[PDB]
Amino acid sequence: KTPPAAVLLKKAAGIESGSGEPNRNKVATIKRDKVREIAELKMPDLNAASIEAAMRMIEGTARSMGI
RNA sequence: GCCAGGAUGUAGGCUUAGAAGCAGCCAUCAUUUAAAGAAAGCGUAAUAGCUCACUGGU
Ligand SMILES: [Mg+2]
Ligand SMILES: [Mg+2]
Ligand SMILES: [Os+3]
Ligand SMILES: [Os+3]
Repeated sequence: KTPPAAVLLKKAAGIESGSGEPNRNKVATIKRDKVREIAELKMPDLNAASIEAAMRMIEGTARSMGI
């Protein structure tokens, strides 16, 4: 595996922790720039077809932690 | 009924000595799918294992 979506997103987002997500979003960050990048690096471990799918998943982990 | 799948990010986040689907608090997305819950029970110290939901076959 490579750094989990969580840590990748943490380091990306620029934080050391997650949240209570729906309520207190922990930070914002640029998708088409950043979420895509992570989607790229995480690809060897993603069962995704297109990068666009690879993304949907990453963005999906960002929600669970609120970003 | 019986046979076989029940999966990937991922041990979701947080918290917690541990907290991994299954103490508790937030959520509960998305992927690849014929289908397959951020899991409905049992199980574990935590893991693992087992079932269940859904799908195929007969
Ligand atoms: Mg299981
Ligand atoms: Mg899963
Ligand atoms: Os089995
Ligand atoms: Os689905």
